This record gives sequence, structure tokens and C-alpha cells, in this order.
Amino acid sequence: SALTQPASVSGSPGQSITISCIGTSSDNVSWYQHHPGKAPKLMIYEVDNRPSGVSARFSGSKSGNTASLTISGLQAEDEADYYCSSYEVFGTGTKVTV
Amino acid sequence: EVQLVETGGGLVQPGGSLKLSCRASGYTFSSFAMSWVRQAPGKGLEWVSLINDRGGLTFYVDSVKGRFTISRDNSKNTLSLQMHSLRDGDTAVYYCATGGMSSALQSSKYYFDFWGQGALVTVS
Amino acid sequence: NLWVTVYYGVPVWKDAETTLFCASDNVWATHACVPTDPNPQEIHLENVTEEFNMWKNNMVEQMHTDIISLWDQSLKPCVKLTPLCVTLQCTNVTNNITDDMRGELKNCSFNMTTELRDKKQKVYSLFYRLDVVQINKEYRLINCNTSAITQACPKVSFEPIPIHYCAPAGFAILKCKDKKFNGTGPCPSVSTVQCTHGIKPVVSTQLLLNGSLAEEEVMIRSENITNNAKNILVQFNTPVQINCTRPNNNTRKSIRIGPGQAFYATGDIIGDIRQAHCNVSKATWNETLGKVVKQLRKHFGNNTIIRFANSSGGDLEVTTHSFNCGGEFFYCNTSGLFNSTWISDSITLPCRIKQIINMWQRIGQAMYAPPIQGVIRCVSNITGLILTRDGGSTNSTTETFRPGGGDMRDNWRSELYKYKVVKIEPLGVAPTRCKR
Amino acid sequence: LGFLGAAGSTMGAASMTLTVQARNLLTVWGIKQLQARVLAVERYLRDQQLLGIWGCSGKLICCTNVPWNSSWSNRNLSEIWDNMTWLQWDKEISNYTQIIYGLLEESQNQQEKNEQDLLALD
Amino acid sequence: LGFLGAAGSTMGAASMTLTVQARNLLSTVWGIKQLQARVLAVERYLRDQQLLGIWGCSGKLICCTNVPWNSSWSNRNLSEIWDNMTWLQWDKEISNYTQIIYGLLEESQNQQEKNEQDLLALD
Amino acid sequence: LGFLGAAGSTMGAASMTLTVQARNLLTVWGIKQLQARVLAVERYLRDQQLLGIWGCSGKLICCTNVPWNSSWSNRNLSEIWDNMTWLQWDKEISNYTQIIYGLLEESQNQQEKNEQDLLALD
Amino acid sequence: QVQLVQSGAEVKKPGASVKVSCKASGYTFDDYYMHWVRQAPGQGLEWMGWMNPKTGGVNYAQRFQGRVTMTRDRSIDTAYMELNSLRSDDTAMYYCARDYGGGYPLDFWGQGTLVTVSS
Ligand SMILES: *[C@@H]1O[C@H](CO)[C@@H](O[C@@H]2O[C@H](CO)[C@@H](O[C@@H]3O[C@H](CO)[C@@H](O)[C@H](O)[C@@H]3O)[C@H](O)[C@H]2NC(C)=O)[C@H](O)[C@H]1NC(C)=O
Ligand SMILES: *[C@@H]1O[C@H](CO)[C@@H](O[C@@H]2O[C@H](CO)[C@@H](O)[C@H](O)[C@H]2NC(C)=O)[C@H](O)[C@H]1NC(C)=O
Ligand SMILES: *[C@@H]1O[C@H](CO)[C@@H](O[C@@H]2O[C@H](CO)[C@@H](O)[C@H](O)[C@H]2NC(C)=O)[C@H](O)[C@H]1NC(C)=O
Ligand SMILES: *[C@@H]1O[C@H](CO)[C@@H](O[C@@H]2O[C@H](CO)[C@@H](O)[C@H](O)[C@H]2NC(C)=O)[C@H](O)[C@H]1NC(C)=O
Ligand SMILES: *[C@@H]1O[C@H](CO)[C@@H](O[C@@H]2O[C@H](CO)[C@@H](O)[C@H](O)[C@H]2NC(C)=O)[C@H](O)[C@H]1NC(C)=O
Ligand SMILES: *[C@@H]1O[C@H](CO)[C@@H](O)[C@H](O)[C@H]1NC(C)=O
Ligand SMILES: *[C@@H]1O[C@H](CO)[C@@H](O)[C@H](O)[C@H]1NC(C)=O
Ligand SMILES: *[C@@H]1O[C@H](CO)[C@@H](O)[C@H](O)[C@H]1NC(C)=O
Ligand SMILES: *[C@@H]1O[C@H](CO)[C@@H](O)[C@H](O)[C@H]1NC(C)=O
Ligand SMILES: *[C@@H]1O[C@H](CO)[C@@H](O)[C@H](O)[C@H]1NC(C)=O
Ligand SMILES: *[C@@H]1O[C@H](CO)[C@@H](O)[C@H](O)[C@H]1NC(C)=O
Ligand SMILES: *[C@@H]1O[C@H](CO)[C@@H](O)[C@H](O)[C@H]1NC(C)=O
Ligand SMILES: *[C@@H]1O[C@H](CO)[C@@H](O)[C@H](O)[C@H]1NC(C)=O
Ligand SMILES: *[C@@H]1O[C@H](CO)[C@@H](O)[C@H](O)[C@H]1NC(C)=O
Ligand SMILES: *[C@@H]1O[C@H](CO)[C@@H](O)[C@H](O)[C@H]1NC(C)=O
Ligand SMILES: *[C@@H]1O[C@H](CO)[C@@H](O)[C@H](O)[C@H]1NC(C)=O
Ligand SMILES: *[C@@H]1O[C@H](CO)[C@@H](O)[C@H](O)[C@H]1NC(C)=O
Ligand SMILES: *[C@@H]1O[C@H](CO)[C@@H](O)[C@H](O)[C@H]1NC(C)=O
Ligand SMILES: *[C@@H]1O[C@H](CO)[C@@H](O)[C@H](O)[C@H]1NC(C)=O
Ligand SMILES: *[C@@H]1O[C@H](CO)[C@@H](O)[C@H](O)[C@H]1NC(C)=O
Ligand SMILES: *[C@@H]1O[C@H](CO)[C@@H](O)[C@H](O)[C@H]1NC(C)=O
Ligand SMILES: *[C@@H]1O[C@H](CO)[C@@H](O)[C@H](O)[C@H]1NC(C)=O
Ligand SMILES: *[C@@H]1O[C@H](CO)[C@@H](O)[C@H](O)[C@H]1NC(C)=O
Ligand SMILES: *[C@@H]1O[C@H](CO)[C@@H](O)[C@H](O)[C@H]1NC(C)=O
Repeated sequence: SALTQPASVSGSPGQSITISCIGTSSDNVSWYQHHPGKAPKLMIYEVDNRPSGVSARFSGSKSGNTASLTISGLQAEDEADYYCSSYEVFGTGTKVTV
Repeated sequence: EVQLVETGGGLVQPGGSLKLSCRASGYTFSSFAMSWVRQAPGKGLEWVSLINDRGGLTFYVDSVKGRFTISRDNSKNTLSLQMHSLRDGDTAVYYCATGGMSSALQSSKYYFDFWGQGALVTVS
Repeated sequence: NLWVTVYYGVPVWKDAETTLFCASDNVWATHACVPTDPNPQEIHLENVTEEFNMWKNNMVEQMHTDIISLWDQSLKPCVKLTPLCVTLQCTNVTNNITDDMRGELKNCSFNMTTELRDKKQKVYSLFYRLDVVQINKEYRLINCNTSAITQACPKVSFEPIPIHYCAPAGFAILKCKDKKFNGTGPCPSVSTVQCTHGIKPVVSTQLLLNGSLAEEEVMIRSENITNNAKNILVQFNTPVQINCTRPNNNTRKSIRIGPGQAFYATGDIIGDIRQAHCNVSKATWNETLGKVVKQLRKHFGNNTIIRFANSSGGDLEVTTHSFNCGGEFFYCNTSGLFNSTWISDSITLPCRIKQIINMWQRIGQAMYAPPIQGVIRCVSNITGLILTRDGGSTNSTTETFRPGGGDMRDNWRSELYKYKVVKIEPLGVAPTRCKR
Repeated sequence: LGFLGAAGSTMGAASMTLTVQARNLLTVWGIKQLQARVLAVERYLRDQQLLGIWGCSGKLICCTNVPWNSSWSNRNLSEIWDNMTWLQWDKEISNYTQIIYGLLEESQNQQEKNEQDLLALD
Repeated sequence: LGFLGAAGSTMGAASMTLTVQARNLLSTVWGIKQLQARVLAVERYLRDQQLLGIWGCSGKLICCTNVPWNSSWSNRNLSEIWDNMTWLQWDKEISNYTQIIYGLLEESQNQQEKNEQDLLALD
Repeated sequence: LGFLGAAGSTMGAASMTLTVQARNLLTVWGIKQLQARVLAVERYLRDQQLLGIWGCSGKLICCTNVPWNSSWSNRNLSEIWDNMTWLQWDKEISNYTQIIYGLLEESQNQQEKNEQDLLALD
Repeated sequence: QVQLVQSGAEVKKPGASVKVSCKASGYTFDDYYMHWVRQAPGQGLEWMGWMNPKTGGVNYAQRFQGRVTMTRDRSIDTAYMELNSLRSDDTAMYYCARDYGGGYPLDFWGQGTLVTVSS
């Protein structure tokens, strides 16, 4: 497919912005966080499930034809590019600038 | 409807022996218990006999406990009552009824749903 | 009022993972299997719909474990060819050689041990070009730096024999009798059986060989048809006839190597050396691929171009169709069968033979297949395919399918997809009107 | 029909054929067959002991003295025995199953004591 | 006499020693062989006990049942069956009819269990 | 009180906890564990057969027809059921247990013959 | 702790080939698929393919078919990715990611190598 993501999300700590993966099929939606200079990591295993050892601040959800990642509060440490994925298809990247 | 059609008859010696038969229709035969209830000519009702759904269980009043045999043939949907010896107090119209007992699996009854037209047994 | 009544023997079961046992009428189906009653029983369950999932069925894992264990046991009371890792002096074979097997069979002489330790003997054997790597015309066997090698016993046959997996007492095997069953989900037609049907433990990749055909139409079975990482099992409605041969008139020599141990080696090829080609019926194969495409269109769309191409790469066991034919291990080049574009005579496959086989993709345990004398015929029925789907497509109206496999469990999933094992729980309670 | 044949039949019909299921409760494969046989014996004996402590030893249809609590299931007899199968019932009462077992055990204990006291009334 | 002592005795005399032959049913190549033998003995005992259980004879050595005897199986009188015959000759005589008797006993117990359940339904 | 919790308790108090202590009675390492499990099964079956031949099958508290002989223990019912534990009692009458069991078997044999005759008297 | 360590950065000329290694540690290599993915020079992540080391099987993205060869050496648990006929579009960060059991979860993602293509 062709996943579409919001290029830039802005805010400040406690805003709790949400990132939306437009165009995904149902089930097995994964989320990845990419820090420039470091290799990425897997934030959401499938729709909402999260890897052991990752903060509870990240929580996924689905809205039928749309998936989303909810951050409980934009802590200063958490700025990066977030990619949603269904199978091999990657989005365009959401520049989460504080 | 549910129809219970007795045949039997009534002309019996005071020390004789008779058999009544009763056919049933309009419902599932093998799932109801059956009974015989007698009514003397001009007096009230008396329960006589009770048979389970499967025909294995018989119950009688004490006055006929050693004389009457109640039996059921589920395959032909018939009930029968064999009377031996008898006595002068046995003058009555006998009725089949569906009810009076139920298996543990099904709901309780302890009452009679449908009563047949019956047959008159008179001991000369 | 209602009271609790206890019932023992109620027809209740739950999914469970237990150990099943072998029954049968040799590497497989050995004397440790109990004999099979010639009268099977199948107690059809009317009004029962059960959920099946062939991709998490633990009797496939049990089947795999039993096959590995039987394979390992059959090689134990046999000759270990540790002294055979010596420096080989090999020359090419030019006696009546054809133009196809050019540089494939090599005549190799070496100093072999004999009955007495004090003496050595100069002996010669023919080896294929896949079982010889070039140290520094000096050659060694391919296994000598990775594996210990055991020779298979000459009196043990590699022919598959049907094995029935039977449940122990207290457990039951439920068979799905539906004809459109796709491997997952509810099955409205379930029967309980004492044991499974006769399952031949056939070892193959790329294409599936002998087995049970689909009853109505070609079935496409996958855990997730849209997920690239999963294999697609294609079960044929009609078999495709395949005739594989080893036309070389071979012979077997017995080289004594120790106190009662012997090595069986190739001696010479009486007559012309020709390629061990294999022929698959062409019209039947095309008709079958047409059926496969027609079934795939129900999952990918009726406006999608279906392409077949050969394996993208990997070990010989997965890029070619491996199988055991008459005791020889064939690796046939099926890149003449997966070459097509579908828009909405016979086929001859070259093959190679390998004598040094590392089965089940393990490291450390190699086996030497002793050569079989005489020509070798195999006539068999292709009953299914293992396909994968190429990912990362940029042309959205076409899909490319390539053969795959190599994980032998995905072969047995083509046979155990109808069966589930359940645990019986005969004890239960229910309300009744009776009171103790 | 044969083994588990009544599974799709109603509870009041499947309960008529309890002996059919009851009679079917009793190196690579040497140790595996031995473990399977010991497992089958252990499960059968655990079920028989569990019936024993309830006072239901030797019977397949055993009536007890534990009243039915409407919180476990409030469906009447015409919906349980005539319009339901055993598998559906097992799903329905699974959560409360252990609770029922506990009450059954307790009931037998009281009825085991009381009967003993009657045998002491000279 | 102990185990199998009443083997040549008449069944009348032998029936009084049933406990003696009842207690003798219960007690890596040799490890697997002996565990197979012990499990075999346990399974045979439990099959016999389950078979008695489904007949309504659990816990009994002499169990009377409600199945009539059929002259076709054997027309012998009790003065020959119990007083002039051993269990071996008997068992050989009614070998061809054993399965029929077992089926009748099973059906009789099923009918009796349903009858007992109904007799407790009545209030 | 869990498994063996009444071990130091009064016999008349320990006699209410029979169920807890009855429910808990049921390659080389595989052979060892199978030997232990088969041994546990055989001990359970020997105890159950021994109860069976006494006519006590399916019961935990079984009254019998064998009178108590003062020689085994000339102790009044209070000293046994109110003051002693089962361990002290088991030590007290261990010498005679093989006698007692034998008598029990004999009484059941007589009882069975008696039952047989009554079922025929008719 | 599972780790995946990759070779250092490399600079190649157009037409040359590049072999990127990925050594796995902390888990059984044979049981989990390896996935090779591009970062692309300032664009989002682009998946190129996976390899099943137990059999050696490979699955290449259609756009890279014929150009990329995937292999492994199971004796020291290292995967290899060979790119032939490099072009200026191929300069990127390249990563090896283990698979989460089966399916497409890329879990452990290695450290990455920068392949630079220039004249
Ligand atoms: C799929 O099934 C076919 C047909 O059963 C298999 O062909 C059979 O292969 C066996 C060897 O695996 C043949 O055995 C040989 O038979 C000849 C008969 O003279 C004998 O000389 C040899 O010593 C050996 O016993 C068998 O005859 C042959 N059957 C037929 C009808 O050709 C085939 O091998 C099976 N597939 C696979 C992958 O093994
Ligand atoms: C498989 O097909 C090939 C090709 O048609 C067959 O080859 C023929 O073989 C015979 C000898 O058996 C030769 O006389 C012919 O000239 C060959 N024809 C060719 C090369 O076109 C082969 O026999 C077939 N075999 C099977 C059943 O193994
Ligand atoms: C493989 O060999 C079989 C025989 O082993 C061939 O079978 C013959 O097929 C023809 C039609 O093609 C029939 O007329 C004959 O009756 C068959 N003979 C026998 C002995 O069965 C078969 O043709 C060959 N298959 C392929 C694909 O080449
Ligand atoms: C799949 O088929 C292709 C052709 O479509 C084969 O590619 C040839 O491979 C040989 C070496 O094996 C090269 O010498 C040729 O140049 C290749 N040809 C082309 C057009 O690329 C490939 O080997 C086959 N793969 C298999 C059988 O695994
Ligand atoms: C399997 O068969 C294919 C086609 O039959 C082979 O591809 C040929 O390989 C030769 C060897 O160099 C090339 O010269 C031809 O140009 C190729 N033909 C085509 C149509 O591409 C392939 O190499 C074979 N597989 C293996 C592993 O050798
Ligand atoms: C993939 O298959 C599993 C099991 O068969 C199923 O539960 C799941 O929903 C499927 N998922 C997809 C389409 O993402
Ligand atoms: C055998 O033939 C092949 C053909 O390529 C050649 O490479 C090899 O060197 C030959 N071996 C000898 C010993 O001549
Ligand atoms: C056998 O050994 C001798 C030395 O003992 C050596 O000269 C000869 O090359 C060896 N044989 C072969 C085939 O290499
Ligand atoms: C073993 O030898 C082969 C020669 O084909 C070589 O490719 C491989 O790397 C070697 N492996 C080991 C573990 O030595
Ligand atoms: C497989 O069949 C079941 C039952 O019909 C259905 O639930 C499931 O979605 C099917 N899968 C596909 C891919 O059609
Ligand atoms: C091959 O197909 C034929 C069709 O008649 C069938 O009879 C035969 O059993 C099949 N052989 C195997 C090995 O399955
Ligand atoms: C291999 O070499 C030996 C050397 O004596 C020769 O006799 C034999 O014929 C050769 N084998 C073949 C198949 O040409
Ligand atoms: C044979 O194969 C070709 C491959 O393109 C296909 O187009 C054609 O329709 C097939 N013919 C039949 C009769 O199936
Ligand atoms: C493969 O496909 C081409 C068409 O793309 C066809 O012409 C050729 O004959 C095929 N090659 C084979 C089967 O080796
Ligand atoms: C192979 O050749 C030998 C000659 O030594 C001959 O006796 C035999 O019959 C041949 N076998 C076959 C299958 O052609
Ligand atoms: C299945 O249910 C039907 C009614 O839907 C009933 O007539 C039939 O007897 C049932 N079959 C079994 C085997 O219980
Ligand atoms: C058992 O408990 C679960 C969770 O509390 C509940 O969802 C389910 O409905 C219960 N099962 C029943 C009532 O059969
Ligand atoms: C054997 O038979 C004789 C009479 O024939 C009898 O006295 C004796 O007791 C029998 N032996 C036994 C052990 O029953
Ligand atoms: C006795 O057996 C005969 C045939 O063996 C049969 O016809 C008869 O009905 C049986 N009578 C019974 C069971 O009373
Ligand atoms: C039993 O029958 C035999 C003849 O077979 C006869 O001698 C004996 O007196 C009979 N006994 C009785 C009690 O009828
Ligand atoms: C121990 O004995 C004391 C009296 O000596 C009593 O209060 C207590 O309950 C006993 N505990 C147990 C577990 O029997
Ligand atoms: C009680 O025990 C004594 C000693 O063991 C024994 O001699 C005596 O006979 C027994 N009592 C009776 C009533 O038999
Ligand atoms: C039992 O005997 C003891 C002996 O000390 C005595 O103290 C107690 O009162 C007796 N109990 C009775 C007779 O109930
Ligand atoms: C039981 O016997 C042993 C050995 O004869 C003896 O020491 C002990 O005192 C006896 N116990 C009783 C309670 O008689």
C-alpha cells in the first residue's frame, strides 16, 4: 500500500499529541522510533502492544481504517522520527519537534 | 389437539379380569408420564395408576397395589391397564391422563394436562 | 428447586497438547510401532462446529521430532566414515562422457585404511562435483571441516512407509471433513477418529510429492496470505505426474576399511554417463498452474497479473527440488516450471545427485548415501507446492510467486491440517430436580 | 453413535450414552507410550477419587445434596437439557466449576459425619 | 489354600476365596520393561474395576444383578453348575456368550441409574 | 489447615481433614520419575483395593461390624478421640494392625454371602 | 542481551559492489529471520528484503531484484548483504533487523553502516 503520515507535529510537554497512520489495513500495525545518529527501535508490536522495557507513555490504537500512536505527554527526551508500518510498507516519517 | 382415545369395555364378572387400552396422538408420546384416574358413577375422582415416560416405573394406590398392572408401549404410542381379581368398589369410568410425574431432566408436573374420554368398567 | 447432579462420561473436550504414538501395517515405520487394526472407525459428529488452526497444531511439531529421532537412531548402528577424510587425487572422467555432465563425476584415488592398522591400500572411487572442494588436483570431502560423517546402513531402505498417529486413551483426534477448509477457523463438519490416515514421511522442498489430494478444487492455505514472511501451501485437486530417472548403469564396490567395517563406493559407469533428468507432464502442469492462478485471484483480485519465477537464492536444498529417489538424493532444477506470466510434450528438468547429505539443515551430523547399483526409476504424483510471494512491489497490479520451503514442518502441515488433538473431560455438573 | 457421537446432541440425549465415553478413558516411543499410559491412568484415577470424595463412587449419574445457585446459571430445564449441548454448558459454567466442586466436597463431609452418628444411635 | 488354591474346587467352594485371588492383581532396558509390565497390570486392574463400575458392582466381589439367565447360554441346573463344576470348565463353557452378557449388564445398569435418578426427582 | 495440618491435632479434630490428605495422595530421569509415579499409583490402588474388600469402597469414614478387642487398647473413648493424635495412636496399635485388617476381610466375606442370600429369598 | 554488530562505513564508486556484514549475538541465529532495510539519503525507511538463515532462503523487494544477493555464514552467525552495480541513488544508511518470531516485526535493529556512492 501507500501509508500516509502527518509530516510535522508540534507542541510542548503535556500537550499529548497523537500521530495517525492513514491508509493501513487491519491488524499487525507496528510503530518505530528513529533517533538520528542511532538505529531505530520498535515502539508498538501490533496495534497497541508494547515491548517489555519500554515506557507506558506510548500507547497504540486503531480507528477502523486509521491507526494511531498516543503519547501521554511529550517529555523532553522523546523527540525523534516515528514510522508506522504494515508489513514492509513504511510511512513518510513524522518529525516530532518539541 | 391432543387426543386420548380409550377402547376397553365394560361387562366383567365380580371375580374376573379385564384389560383397557388407550391410544394417544397430537404430541410426543415418549416424553410425558401417564396415569389412570377413576370416577365412580356419580362420585368424585380417584387416582389409580402412574407410569413413567419409559414404562419402567409403576405406582399404585394401596387398594390395587397387588392387583393392577400398568404398562406402556412407546413404539405404538399405547397405554394399557391389566386388572385382575377386582371387587365391587371398582365400578367407575376410567380415564387416561398425561402428567403426574416427570423425569429429573425436565420440568416438574405433578398435575394432569389432557384427560381422555374414558371407558366405563362395571362389575356385575 | 434445582440441585447439582454430577455426570461422568459427558462428551466434552478442550484443546490440549499431548504425545501421540505411531501405528503401522526401514528408517521410518520401524518395529517400535504398534500394528494397525485393519478396520478404522470414524464417528461423524453431527451438529458440531469446531475451530481449527493448522499453523499452531502441536502434532506437526511432534511429527517433526519423531522423524528427527528416527533418522538419528537409524544412523547409530552403522559405519562412521571418519577415516575417509583424506587427501584425494582426482582426475576428470572422460570415458564415454556426454556433453551435459561435463566435470560432474570425478575419479578420485586415495590411501584408505584396511583390516590391519599396519597396512594402507590405494583405492579409487567416483564422487560427484558437489561433494568435493579443492584444497590448495587435490580434493577433500565437503563435510571434513564442518561435520562428522556417518554412512547409512546398506540394508536400510529410504522408502517412505505410511505412519498413523494415534491418540492415547483419554484423548481424541478430530478430523475436519469439509471440502473448502482453508486451514483456519470454524469447521462445520467434524468427525472423531482413532488415528490419522496413512501419512508418508516424504522429504522434499519446492514441490510436494506423494500425498492426499484436495477433494473438490485446488486449495491455497496460508497463515496470512498478505504476509510475505509466511509460506503458502498449494494443495492440488489432480496430481501432476513426474518421472525422475538415474539412467547411468552404476555399480557398487565394497572397500574394507577396518575390523568388520566397510565403505560402499562407486566403481565405474557401465556405458555412457548421462544427466539424471526428470520429466513432468507438460499439459497437466500448465492446466494445474491455471487452476492455481484461478484460486490465487480469489485472494489477490481478478485484475492482478500472476507471475511465476524461480527461487531467488539460498542453499541447494531450497533452490532446487530435493528428494530421495531409489536411495539417491536428487536436486532437480525446477526453473523450467516456474516461468510464466498470467494475464487476467513434457518438461525436462536437469538434476544433480549428492552423496554427502546434511539433512534437516543441521550442522555437525552429515550422512553418506551409499551408491545404488543399476538405473533408477521413480514415478510419482506432485500433489502440491510451497510458494512465497515477493514483497516490496512497486507495480501494484501484479504479483510474483516463487517456490520456497526447506522447513520440513511445512510439508507435514499439508497432511495434518485436517486433524486436531483434544483432551476429554468426562466429568461435569448440571442442575436437575433430583436430591440425594 | 460411537465415541463422542452424542457431542452435538442435547444434554438430556447425550446423558443417555455416558458409558460410551467412559469406556474410552482407558527408544523414541517406549518412554513416550509409557508416559502417555501413566498420564491416562493418573487422569482417570484423579477423576475417580474426585467422584469418591463427593460420595459418587461407582455411579455415572449421581444426584447430590447441593442446591443450584441461580447466579451460576438462571436458565430453566427446558433451555439446558432440551436446547443445549454439553460443550456449550461447559463454557457457560466454567468459571464457577471449582466453587461447585468445593461445595460438593463439603456436603459429603457433613453427610459422612451424620451417617456415622446414626450408626452410633444403638 | 492361598493364591489359585481353589482352582480344582467347585465354584460353590471356590466362591468363598475370592479375596485371595483379588489381592494378587497388584504387586534402562529392564527399567522400561518393568515399568511396562507394572503399567500393564495396573491398566488391566482398572479396566476390570471400571467394567464392574458401569455394571453397578463397584466395591463388591459377589454382585447380584437384574439380568435374567438365558437357557440358550447353558441349560444346566444349579446342582451341576455350583456343586459339580469348576470355574475353568464353566468359563470355557460360557466363553462364546460373554460379550452378550456384558452388554446386557451395561444396559441394565443404565436403565437402573435412570430409574434411581427419577425416584429421587419425585418430591 | 492444609496438607497434614492436623498432624499434631486431636484425633477428633484431625478426623475432619481427611479430604485434604486424600487429594494429595495422587532418559534415566524419565525412568526415575515414571518409577515414582507408578509406585504412587500402585500404593493408592492397593489402599483402594484393601478398602474395597472390606466393603468400604468410596468412603473415607467407614463403620464396620468387627468389635474392638480391649487387648489392642484398653483406653476409653475420651483418651483416644479427645487427647491423642493419630501418630501416637498409630504407634500404639501398630503391632495389631495386620491382625485387625484380616478380621475386617472375614467379616465382609460373611456379609457378602448374607446379602447374596437375601437377594434370593423371594 | 541480544546484539547485532555491523561493519564500519564504506565509500564505493559507481559500478562497484559492496558486502555489508551483520554479526548476531545473544540468541540462536538459525531460528529468526534477518531483514535488511535502507534509511535512504534523508528520506524515510525503505525495506529491501529478508533472509531465512536456517535454509538460506531469500526474499528481495521487486525494485532490487537482480542487484542484491543475501547470504550467511552460520558457523559464526553472520549475515551478509551484497549489492552489485552501485549507482548514486544507493548512498544510504543500511541496517539489519532481526525478526520477531515470524511475520514482519523488525525488533532488534543493529547499529547500521553508511554506504556512500560518489565519483
Ligand atoms: C512416491 O510413490 C512412488 C510410487 O509408490 C514411489 O516410487 C517407488 O519408489 C520405490 C523406492 O523409493 C521403488 O522401490 C524399488 O522397487 C524396485 C521394483 O523392482 C526394486 O527393484 C527396488 O529394490 C526398490 O524396492 C518402488 O518400486 C517405486 N514404485 C513405483 C510404482 O515406481 C516414489 O519413490 C515415491 N516418492 C518418493 C519421494 O520416494
Ligand atoms: C524424458 O524426456 C526426454 C526428452 O523428450 C526423453 O528423451 C528421449 O530419450 C530416448 C531414450 O530413452 C532417446 O532415444 C530420445 O532421443 C530422447 N529424446 C529427446 C532428447 O528429445 C526421455 O526418455 C524421457 N524420459 C523419462 C520417462 O525418464
Ligand atoms: C511416466 O512413466 C509412466 C509409466 O511408468 C508413463 O505411463 C504411461 O502413460 C501413457 C500415457 O502417457 C499410457 O498410455 C500408458 O499406459 C502408461 N504406462 C504405464 C506403464 O503406466 C507416463 O507417461 C510417464 N509420465 C511422464 C510425465 O513422462
Ligand atoms: C533462475 O533463473 C535465472 C534465469 O532467469 C537463472 O539465472 C542464470 O544463472 C546462471 C548461473 O546459475 C548465470 O550464468 C546466468 O547468467 C543467469 N541468467 C540470467 C538471465 O540472469 C538462475 O540461476 C535461476 N536460479 C536458480 C535455479 O536458483
Ligand atoms: C536451471 O535452469 C535455468 C534455465 O533452464 C538455468 O539458466 C541458464 O543457465 C545457463 C548457465 O550459465 C545460462 O547459460 C543460460 O543463459 C540460462 N538460461 C536462461 C533461460 O536464463 C539455470 O542456470 C539452472 N540453474 C542452475 C542452478 O544451474
Ligand atoms: C493472520 O493470521 C492469524 C492467525 O491465522 C489471524 O489471527 C490474524 O488476524 C491474521 N492477520 C492479519 C490479516 O493481519
Ligand atoms: C575437469 O574439468 C573442469 C572443466 O571446467 C576443469 O576446470 C578441471 O580443471 C578439470 N580437472 C582436471 C584434473 O583436469
Ligand atoms: C599414498 O601414499 C603415498 C605415500 O605413502 C603417496 O606417495 C601417494 O601419493 C598416496 N596416494 C595418493 C592417491 O595420493
Ligand atoms: C568449510 O569449507 C567450505 C568449503 O566449501 C568453506 O566454504 C567454509 O567456509 C568452511 N567452513 C568452516 C566452518 O570451516
Ligand atoms: C478461512 O476460512 C475461515 C472460515 O471460512 C474464515 O473465517 C477465514 O477468514 C478464512 N480466511 C481467508 C483468508 O479467506
Ligand atoms: C498417484 O495417483 C494415482 C491415481 O490413480 C493413485 O492411485 C496413487 O495411489 C498415487 N500414488 C501415490 C504414491 O500417492
Ligand atoms: C578411475 O581410475 C582407475 C585407475 O585404475 C581406472 O581403472 C578406472 O577405470 C577409472 N574410472 C572411470 C569411471 O573411468
Ligand atoms: C500454457 O501456459 C501459458 C503460459 O503463458 C499460458 O498463457 C496458457 O494459457 C497455457 N495454456 C493452457 C491451455 O493452459
Ligand atoms: C522462460 O521464459 C521465457 C519468456 O520470458 C520463455 O521464452 C523461455 O522459454 C522460458 N525459459 C525456460 C523455460 O527455460
Ligand atoms: C547394467 O550393466 C550390467 C553389465 O555389467 C548388466 O548386467 C545389467 O543388467 C545392467 N543393468 C541395467 C539396469 O541396465
Ligand atoms: C442435530 O440437530 C437436528 C436439529 O437441528 C436434530 O434433528 C438431529 O437429531 C441432531 N443430531 C444429533 C446427532 O444429535
Ligand atoms: C468467566 O470470566 C470471564 C472474565 O471474568 C467472563 O468474561 C466470562 O463471561 C466468564 N464466563 C462465563 C460467565 O461463562
Ligand atoms: C479335589 O477334589 C476332591 C474330591 O474329588 C476334593 O476332596 C478336594 O478338596 C479337591 N481339592 C480342592 C483343593 O478343592
Ligand atoms: C436367549 O437367546 C436366544 C438366542 O440365543 C434368543 O432368541 C432369546 O430371545 C434369548 N432369551 C432371553 C434373553 O430371555
Ligand atoms: C440336573 O440335571 C442332571 C442331569 O443332567 C440330573 O441328574 C440332576 O438331578 C439335575 N438336578 C436337578 C436339581 O434338577
Ligand atoms: C496445639 O495444641 C494446642 C493445645 O495444646 C491447641 O490449642 C492448638 O490448636 C493445637 N494446634 C494444632 C494445629 O492442633
Ligand atoms: C482379644 O485378644 C486376645 C489377645 O490377642 C485374644 O486371645 C482374644 O481371643 C481376643 N478376643 C476375642 C473375643 O476373641
Ligand atoms: C477415661 O479414663 C481417664 C483415665 O485417666 C479418666 O481420667 C477419664 O475420666 C475417663 N473418661 C471417661 C470415663 O469418659
Ligand atoms: C510390638 O512388638 C515389638 C517387638 O515384639 C515390641 O518391642 C513392642 O513393645 C510391641 N508393642 C506393643 C504395643 O505391644
